[PDB]
Amino acid sequence: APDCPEVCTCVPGGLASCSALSLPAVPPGLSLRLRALLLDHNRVRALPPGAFAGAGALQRLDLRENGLHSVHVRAFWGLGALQLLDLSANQLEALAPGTFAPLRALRNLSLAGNRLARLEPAALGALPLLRSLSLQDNELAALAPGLLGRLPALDALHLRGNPWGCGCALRPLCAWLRRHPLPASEAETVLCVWPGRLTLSPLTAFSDAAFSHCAQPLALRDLAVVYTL
Amino acid sequence: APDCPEVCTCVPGGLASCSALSLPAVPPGLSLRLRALLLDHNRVRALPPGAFAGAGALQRLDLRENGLHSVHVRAFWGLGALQLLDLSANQLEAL
Amino acid sequence: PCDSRGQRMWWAFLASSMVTFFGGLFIILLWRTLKYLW
Amino acid sequence: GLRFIAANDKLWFWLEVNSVVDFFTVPPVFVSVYLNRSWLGLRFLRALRLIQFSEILQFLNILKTSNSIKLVNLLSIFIST
Repeated sequence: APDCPEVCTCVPGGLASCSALSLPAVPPGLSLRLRALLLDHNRVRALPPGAFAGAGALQRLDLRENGLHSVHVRAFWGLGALQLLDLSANQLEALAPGTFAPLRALRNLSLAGNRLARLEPAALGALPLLRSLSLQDNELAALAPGLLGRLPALDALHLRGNPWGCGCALRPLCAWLRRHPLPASEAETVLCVWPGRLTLSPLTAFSDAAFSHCAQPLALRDLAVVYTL
Repeated sequence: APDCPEVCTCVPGGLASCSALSLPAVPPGLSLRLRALLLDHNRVRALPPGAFAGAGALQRLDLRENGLHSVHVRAFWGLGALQLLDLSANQLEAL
Repeated sequence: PCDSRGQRMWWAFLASSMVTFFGGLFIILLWRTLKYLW
Repeated sequence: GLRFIAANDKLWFWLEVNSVVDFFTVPPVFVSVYLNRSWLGLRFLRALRLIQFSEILQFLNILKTSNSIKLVNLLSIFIST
C-alpha cells in the first residue's frame, strides 16, 4: 500500500511502526492515512525542518531513544492534530522557541532523560489543551516564573531526578505543587539539591512561612515609601 | 509487590537486581525493605543528588560498568546503613 | 534559607536617589525663579 | 546637613561631587534597610568621597607646604578615579 513506508510495518487503522530498523533519517512518503507513528530505537540524530510534512492527521509520534540533539523550529510542520510526543531518552540540550506552537492538540509531552539545562516559558508556547508533562531525569536547575502560566489544564507533572535548587526561583513551582497533591511515592523521590542546608527536604513541605523573605510583588505602600524615604 | 521496581527483579530478603536492563537512570520507587541493590552494566552516566533516597536500610550497592563520570556530594542520600560500594570500572575523574 | 533573589528590583534604589537629586535641583530652581519673579 | 547650612550658593553646592555621592549612597542604604534587601548598585561612588582628603588635611593645618599639598591632591584624585 502506498500509504505505508517501504521499510516499516503498518496495520489497518493508520498505525505505523518503524522500530528496530536502525533508520539514519526519517522515512519519506508520509500519508494522511496514518494516525500513529513509531520511530524509537533509531539513529535520527538530526531532524530536518518539515520532516513530518504530509501526515497532518497523525495523532501519536514517538522519538524515544533516538539520540536527538537539535530540533528545528518548523520540524513539526503539518502536525496540528498531533497529540502524543515522546522526545524522552535523548540528548536535547536546547529547544528553539515556537517549536511546539502548532501543537494545539498536544496532550502528553515527554522530555525525560534529556540534557535540557534550562526550559524557558517561550519554549513550550501556548499549550491550552495540554494535560500532563514529564520533565524527570533532566538538568533543570530551576523553573523560571511564567512557564506554567500558559498551561491551564496541566494536572500531572514529573520532576524526579532534577537538580532543583531550593530558593525563590521555584516559588511558582511550589505554587502548582501545593494545589496539585503529588502521590507520596513520587513526592518522597523529589528533594532539594543545593544549598546543603536544605538537603533531603521535599519540595511539598516548603510553605509560605519558609520563604516569607522571598521577593514579594511590588505593592503600593512600599512603592511610595521607597520614593519618599 | 510495591517495594520492588517494576523493571527490576527482586527476591525475598530485600535483594534486588537491575542488571542487564540498559537503564538510562536510577529506577524510582526505592523502599526500606530492600537490603541489596544491583545496578551494574547500565548507562546511568549522571547520578542526581539524592537518587537513592528512601532506601536507608540498603546494605550493598553496585554501580560497576555504568560509565559514571560525576557524583554529587549529596547523591548517596539516605544510606547510613550502606556497607558495600562498587564504583569500579567507571570513568570517575574527580570526587 | 538561601537563594533569596528571584528577580531584580534595582529601580527602587536608583529611583530614590534620582528623585532626591532632581527634587533638590527643581526646588532650588523654583526658589531662584520665585525670587526672580518676586 | 552641616555642609548645606554653611554652603554659600545652594545650587552650586547641590552639584558638588561629595553631594552627588551622598545623594546616590545614603538613600539606597536607607531603602535597603527598610526593604531588608541589599543591592550592590552605585555603592562604588563612596571612593569619590576619597577625593576630599587634601581639604581635610589643610583644615587640620597638617598639610602646609605646596609640594605636599599637590602630591596629596594628585594621589587622592588618581586613587579615587
